[PDB]
Amino acid sequence: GLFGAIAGFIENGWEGLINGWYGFRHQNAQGEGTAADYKSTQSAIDQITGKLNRLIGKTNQQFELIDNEFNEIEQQIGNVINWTRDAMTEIWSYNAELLVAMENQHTIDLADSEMSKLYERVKKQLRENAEEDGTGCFEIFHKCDDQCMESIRNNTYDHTQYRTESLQNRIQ
Amino acid sequence: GLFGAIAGFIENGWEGLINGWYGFRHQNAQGEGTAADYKSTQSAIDQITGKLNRLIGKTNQQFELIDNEFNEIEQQIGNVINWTRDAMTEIWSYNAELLVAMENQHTIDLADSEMSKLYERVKKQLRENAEEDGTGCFEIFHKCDDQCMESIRNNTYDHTQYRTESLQNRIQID
Amino acid sequence: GLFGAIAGFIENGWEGLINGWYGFRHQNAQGEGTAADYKSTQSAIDQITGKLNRLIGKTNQQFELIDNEFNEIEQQIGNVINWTRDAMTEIWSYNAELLVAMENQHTIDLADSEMSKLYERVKKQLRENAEEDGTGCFEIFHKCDDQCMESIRNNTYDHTQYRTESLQNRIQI
Amino acid sequence: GDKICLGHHAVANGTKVNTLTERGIEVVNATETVETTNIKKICTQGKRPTDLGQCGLLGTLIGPPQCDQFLEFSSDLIIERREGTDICYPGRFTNEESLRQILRRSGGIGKESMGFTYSGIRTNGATSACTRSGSSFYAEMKWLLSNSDNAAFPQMTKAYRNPRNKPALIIWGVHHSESVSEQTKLYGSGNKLITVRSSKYQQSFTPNPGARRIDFHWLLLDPNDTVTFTFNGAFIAPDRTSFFRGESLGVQSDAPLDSSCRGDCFHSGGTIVSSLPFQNINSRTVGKCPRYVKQKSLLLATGMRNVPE
Amino acid sequence: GDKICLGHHAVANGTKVNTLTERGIEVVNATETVETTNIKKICTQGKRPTDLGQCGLLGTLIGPPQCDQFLEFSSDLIIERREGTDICYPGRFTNEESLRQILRRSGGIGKESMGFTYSGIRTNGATSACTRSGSSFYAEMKWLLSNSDNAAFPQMTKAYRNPRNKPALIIWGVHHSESVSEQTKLYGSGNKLITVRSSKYQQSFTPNPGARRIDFHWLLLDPNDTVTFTFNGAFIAPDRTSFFRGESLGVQSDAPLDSSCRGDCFHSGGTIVSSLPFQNINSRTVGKCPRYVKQKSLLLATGMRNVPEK
Amino acid sequence: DKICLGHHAVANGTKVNTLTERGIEVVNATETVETTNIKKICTQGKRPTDLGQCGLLGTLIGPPQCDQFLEFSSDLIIERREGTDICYPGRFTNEESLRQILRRSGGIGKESMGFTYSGIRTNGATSACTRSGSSFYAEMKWLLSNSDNAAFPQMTKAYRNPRNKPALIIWGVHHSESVSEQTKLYGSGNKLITVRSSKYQQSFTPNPGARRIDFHWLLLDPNDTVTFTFNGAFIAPDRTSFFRGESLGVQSDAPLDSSCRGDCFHSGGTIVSSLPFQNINSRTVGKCPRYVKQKSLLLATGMRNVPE
Ligand SMILES: *[C@@H]1O[C@H](CO)[C@@H](O[C@@H]2O[C@H](CO)[C@@H](O)[C@H](O)[C@H]2NC(C)=O)[C@H](O)[C@H]1NC(C)=O
Ligand SMILES: *[C@@H]1O[C@H](CO)[C@@H](O[C@@H]2O[C@H](CO)[C@@H](O)[C@H](O)[C@H]2NC(C)=O)[C@H](O)[C@H]1NC(C)=O
Ligand SMILES: *[C@@H]1O[C@H](CO)[C@@H](O[C@@H]2O[C@H](CO)[C@@H](O)[C@H](O)[C@H]2NC(C)=O)[C@H](O)[C@H]1NC(C)=O
Ligand SMILES: *[C@@H]1O[C@H](CO)[C@@H](O)[C@H](O)[C@H]1NC(C)=O
Ligand SMILES: *[C@@H]1O[C@H](CO)[C@@H](O)[C@H](O)[C@H]1NC(C)=O
Ligand SMILES: *[C@H]1O[C@H](CO)[C@@H](O)[C@H](O)[C@H]1NC(C)=O
Repeated sequence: GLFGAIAGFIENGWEGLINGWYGFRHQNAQGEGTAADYKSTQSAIDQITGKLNRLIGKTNQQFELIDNEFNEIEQQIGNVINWTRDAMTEIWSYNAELLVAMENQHTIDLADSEMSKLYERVKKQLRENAEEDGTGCFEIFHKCDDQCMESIRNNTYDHTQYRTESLQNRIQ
Repeated sequence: GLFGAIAGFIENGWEGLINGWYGFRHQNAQGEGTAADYKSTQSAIDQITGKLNRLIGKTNQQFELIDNEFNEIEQQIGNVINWTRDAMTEIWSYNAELLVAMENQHTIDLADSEMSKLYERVKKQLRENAEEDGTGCFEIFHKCDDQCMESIRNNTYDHTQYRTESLQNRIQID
Repeated sequence: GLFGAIAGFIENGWEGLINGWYGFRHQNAQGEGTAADYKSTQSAIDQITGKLNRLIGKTNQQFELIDNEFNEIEQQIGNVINWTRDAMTEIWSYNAELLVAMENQHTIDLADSEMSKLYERVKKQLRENAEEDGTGCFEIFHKCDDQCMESIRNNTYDHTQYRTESLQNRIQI
Repeated sequence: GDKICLGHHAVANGTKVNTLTERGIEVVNATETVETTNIKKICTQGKRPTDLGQCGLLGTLIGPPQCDQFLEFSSDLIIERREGTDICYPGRFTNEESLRQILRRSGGIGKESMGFTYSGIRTNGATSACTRSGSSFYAEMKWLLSNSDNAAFPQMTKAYRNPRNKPALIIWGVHHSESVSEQTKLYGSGNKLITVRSSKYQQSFTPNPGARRIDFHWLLLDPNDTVTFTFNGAFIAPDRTSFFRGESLGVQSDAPLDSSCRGDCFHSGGTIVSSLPFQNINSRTVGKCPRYVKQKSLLLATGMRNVPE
Repeated sequence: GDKICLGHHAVANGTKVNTLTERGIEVVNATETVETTNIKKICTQGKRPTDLGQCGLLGTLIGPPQCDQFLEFSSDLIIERREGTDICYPGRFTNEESLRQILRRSGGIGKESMGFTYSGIRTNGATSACTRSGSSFYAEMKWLLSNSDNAAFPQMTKAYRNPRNKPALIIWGVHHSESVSEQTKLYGSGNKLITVRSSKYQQSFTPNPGARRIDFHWLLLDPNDTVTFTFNGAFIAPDRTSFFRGESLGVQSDAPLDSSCRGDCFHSGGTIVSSLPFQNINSRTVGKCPRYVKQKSLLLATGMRNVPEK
Repeated sequence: DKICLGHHAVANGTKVNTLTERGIEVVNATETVETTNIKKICTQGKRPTDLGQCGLLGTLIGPPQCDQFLEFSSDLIIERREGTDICYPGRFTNEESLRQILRRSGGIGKESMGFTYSGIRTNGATSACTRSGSSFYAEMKWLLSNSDNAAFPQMTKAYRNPRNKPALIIWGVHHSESVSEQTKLYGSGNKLITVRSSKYQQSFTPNPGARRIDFHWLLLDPNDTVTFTFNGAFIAPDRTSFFRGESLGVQSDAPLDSSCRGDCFHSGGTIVSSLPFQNINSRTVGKCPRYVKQKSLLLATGMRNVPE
């Protein structure tokens, strides 16, 4: 992926995360905890659905018989028709291959981008109160309970409240 | 887009920024002020122009008539011709739709990228003298007058000059 | 590129780096040194190889003769054939030009991406021991010898080992 | 110490897809874009089909025994079959494929009398090759004969003006007797000449005694235009002419009809029913179809890269 | 205290465009890629046009009265009209559409006498369908017949060598009389056969009496190569042959000519003046044209994503 | 003490094109359009037939030029410019359709149709086809009356295809030098030839005055019968043809070379390439890269080149 998050600095995905595409996992004095993030999950699915809306359910042009299976037309016209049919097949097989390969490249990078953006969102949210682990985690330098973990997840965390406690925990 | 600046961490655009694509809005003891960034703006325009040059003004392909619109040709060969023409129409309509959709995708992300670059450039510029507030602003931890703001915009800001004042404003502990 | 490293905040490339696409140039008390990085170089080379695997050595479908160089075919069908061939040529000429242009755009951005990834990895490594100067360099705030520089390249760099020294060096006036 | 970790979901077994960079990279989910599922039926729901069976499409114009039930028909989906046959007496149509192509998209045909009446000749020429209940002939045609063996056929003119606001499909035949004396038997002795003339068509025909065949020719007669027939024997006269109804699709298949499924894309082996952009079923299709590709499968990723443990 | 913010521009209302993942997303500015503006005229500025009017393109070769003014012409833009006609006497050109395609790109035609003189026969064959300074005939053709009614038309041979460095367009006619009686009156009794041979062409023709008809046939005679005509009647002889001038475009249209605009792309509805890669005006075009597509509009984004103040 | 990150560069970079830029410089690039032609027909691994003076359709009827190719077997048929189908004036109806089915035939095998005659002559010959004196097409029989101006008897000849593959049936109509000539070789009065199989019926009349023999053909299904009925002006098949398998047909002036492989052929030789495109020839046969108008289309295989 172009952004280096998914299959990058984040080791692996979570099989337990059944509720969404992206999420948070926290450890504190109360234990483990996993919760899915709605916004980034919905952003990614909307973009995947948009690709599908483009490719699936297209209106097609009508094409008629220019041949005759039961009454062979002169081989001269038949071979011309066949050359053209094969030439069309060549183009569409090329286009399809390229379209799918190109879309898949974009889909993978798009999802990697969403992970990165959420990671960046949290980083800026935590300010001076945390340091990044390098593996997708933030080492928080203040006591942070389940209510505190929730405030981070839904963008209501106030860094000012913990700045003094965090800064002295960071400077030792 | 892919970079999360435009329609991302930056809430909205500035309708008052009429002299560029990207800009700085500052706040100090002297007041407010907005100035466009030329370098980032031109970099985005040059790339968009490049796409335009590749599609508009292009040398067209040569066309001739194989049909007759007044004295219609024999039905068999005429149907072969019509089939082939419609197959061309199908391929070109597909190509056109895909080209534009792909280019538009890249143009949006490209613009998002330039905003991201300019942001990251200022961040590295300010060093330990400022903090990101998450909305695309840097809160500066020293007095920064109009000329100080100017040095940031024109990339001459020396972080050494303010580091001492900044650090004792940021690190508010013993 | 989209990522702003190559031809961006990193001023220029190094002609002296011949053992890879990306690498580290360090300065300390022992002098300077330059070492290439296998991981990001290989990751870039493999992705470009993948692109060549797609375009090179394709199986092609068979086409037969539909006209005649030595004895001209009936002129109406000849004109249709010729009209069809030109149309085919235009489509393939368009496709080839678009493919190359699109692939090259992605290739450049891809390499830019790999440079950015490596930079961001080293930033996370050094934690609070270093400050970035904006040109792609990290100002290490402690004495970091050739063997210490090694560990940064090797991903074995323990930041806790130098944290206290570097922190008090960053605070001093 | 307390920590918060960001991450993404993964599955135990993902789906291998192709990108520009990699072949067989694993993603969480993928969806097929190439239709491979065929229906071995002609899906005719919401459509008015005509399965011509033993009747050849050109037979609907002249009317051999096999085409009696299709002399007038109305449909938007005309299905031809391998066993379909145009004629009963040996002979052919001039520009047969061109004629077949306009008939397939006609929406069926309506028939109208041309008001031709005859006297001083016979009208009931018949052959064992066209049996209805004994020797019969083409239902839409009249085999004109002299009053008796070796009697002179009269020089005849017959004109028909198209009174409708659409082109009339005018058909006529030329009889090539099995011998010179056979031509003398049925018509007068001497050379026979048939001229057919409209304001846009002019052609003359002479019989070729010995060929034992009836060859059919045709024109489209514009509204208000007149077709004039001048002949003195060997002339297979039209009794009725055809008018097209509207629009139809022509199909060639061996697949049975099925009115319980809907479909817009037809081929030799039936119907392709799909919303997918591409199909790998048949390169030769008719109707509104996904484009044919040579790949069996092209999977579109609908999820991120899959990285598990 | 003090702060500095980075941002981008926006407008009140932007333009909807399509991307790979989203339909109708709004951007600051977009540009049209598909041409829909038609000029209902043939733009003939910078060009030497030939409006054929009542004369058919193939008529210029044989010379019916309506084509008198076009027997020889030079142009890079040949305009055909619906009312154009190739013939006076009933009849068809074999391979007529192939010949039209050739003439459309010829740059025009120049005529040269074939030097045919005749003995023991008449040359003044004529019809009231081609009335022009007398009940005449096709201007480039000779209607040959016997010296008197019913007289035997001599077995004849005429040869012509192309004396130029470019192909000669050779035309001839086979006359199909109104009746067997007429054919005998004009050319004498018995079988009639016409043979035309060049180094890369050989065909025989028999008249088909019954329908008043003069059917025209043609070949391209290579430089230095000879065409030979052997015949015993029912033969319409060429008096002149044609030579092509260079390069041109051929259009079928009813749109009037306009010399005050330049165009390189033409169709039945007029002219397309555009630098856009695609057009939705007409699928049948001639010249240097944008590719025909079925979409009415494909907007190409020329700006960033538009995010107004909420 | 500092550690700097960076990337490689070269003095001489390659200019390539992208979606946004023209002639942008990269570290390295690879050509995608093939321009190297081989001025030879590469026939290694193949069994080739260089027809030379013999026209492809001539192999069916057998004029002097084609005596070497009456039965040939190959997977690569090379037609030459100086190839001729006939010796006596005339042609094949649907000639190109016949050429196209022959080019992929894999060669032809010949089988006797087993026609015997009495009451007529079968030894017709012309000085136009010399093969040590006057002769005729080696696979055909020129049927005449027993003597000058003698009546040619009404005749019927039938042949059932015994093999498990279609039979190519050729016959000819002789259009005499004159009306006098026709009654000399055959009887007086109108001549008619009718040819019938269970899915083909056609009659032919001669066209006296235009000295020529025109050949006509049909494909006869296994277990089906051709019937010839004729009273003169008929050129009879002595042998029918059966296709051997599969072949590719090429038109070229390029010499054969058995020392190189190739699968893409054109008038100017062979295109050997793994590249997806080629700018050598727009008209090709076999398995080829696609033809493009561009001479060169370089694919970047390296990052942007930024020198100091
Ligand atoms: C053009 O292509 C069609 C479709 O393949 C050919 O028709 C088929 O011929 C093959 C091989 O002989 C048979 O297996 C099929 O049964 C035929 N019919 C169909 C409907 O597939 C046709 O022969 C080709 N035209 C020419 C002139 O070769
Ligand atoms: C091929 O397509 C053309 C145009 O689509 C057909 O000709 C047109 O038919 C329509 C509808 O019947 C007429 O109103 C137009 O006047 C025709 N001409 C043009 C230029 O639009 C044509 O009939 C088709 N060919 C065959 C053999 O059916
Ligand atoms: C730059 O790319 C070229 C291809 O354009 C490479 O050339 C190939 O190099 C190998 C040797 O390593 C040869 O075996 C091939 O024959 C070459 N192929 C072609 C098409 O020339 C070259 O290796 C690249 N240069 C560098 C320095 O990496
Ligand atoms: C088609 O193109 C070939 C090769 O360019 C040319 O020789 C020929 O004249 C063209 N055929 C017709 C019928 O115009
Ligand atoms: C926007 O694009 C249009 C073309 O659609 C053009 O007229 C104009 O120059 C562009 N710029 C602005 C600021 O409107
Ligand atoms: C994803 O796509 C597959 C195949 O198209 C589909 O069957 C499945 O329901 C989807 N998976 C999930 C988890 O929704």
